[PDB]
Amino acid sequence: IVGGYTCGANTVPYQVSLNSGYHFCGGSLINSQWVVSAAHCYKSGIQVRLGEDNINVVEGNEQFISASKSIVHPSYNSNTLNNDIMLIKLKSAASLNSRVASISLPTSCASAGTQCLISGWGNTKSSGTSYPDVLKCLKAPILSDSSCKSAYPGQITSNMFCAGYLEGGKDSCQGDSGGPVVCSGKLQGIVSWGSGCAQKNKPGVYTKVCNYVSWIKQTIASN
Ligand SMILES: [Ca+2]
Repeated sequence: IVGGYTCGANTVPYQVSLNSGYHFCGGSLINSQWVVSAAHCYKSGIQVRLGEDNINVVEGNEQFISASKSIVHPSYNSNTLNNDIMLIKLKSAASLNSRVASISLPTSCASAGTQCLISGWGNTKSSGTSYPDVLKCLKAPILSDSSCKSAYPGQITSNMFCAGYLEGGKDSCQGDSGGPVVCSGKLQGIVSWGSGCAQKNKPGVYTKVCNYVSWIKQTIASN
């Protein structure tokens, strides 16, 4: 997250860290044994880490649970990043409390102008690299489909939406991928891509979760 703020320990209870010996992506807990992330974050040997703040220090609220299976969206295109979404089932159900809790799925799509909370342990610099140990937060507005498409000609599909600013200075970044974009208490987006980080006229692009609700629910019901 570039230009964000320190969230505060466990103030984003649904935020998960995907660990394969190190943190490589974020994710969102949607129920006691399922996590939603980005398909481009796929890899084997995944351990889900819940209740995390500083990812390099055991602080007392962590729950480390290995994944039993990963399900990348049937139509995921890694070249265009269309349908950049995947589900991860936990080997054992997580213990849900106030510091570790699931986030509700949308009943309707979010609109341009709505403010959302984006979070993750990704890079905090637009130029150079600096990994935060604690969770960073960013409050940003959904941008119109028009400005999004104008910023990325021929690249934005109906399964994508931009959030942030055309001005730059504030955006999600490498390492935040797979993470949550929450608006009005609902998971509306997944950190997906963008050209660099927080650069002018290159806002963040997110997976439009509302389009996948049916698929998410159905998949869960049979797995
Ligand atoms: Ca920790």
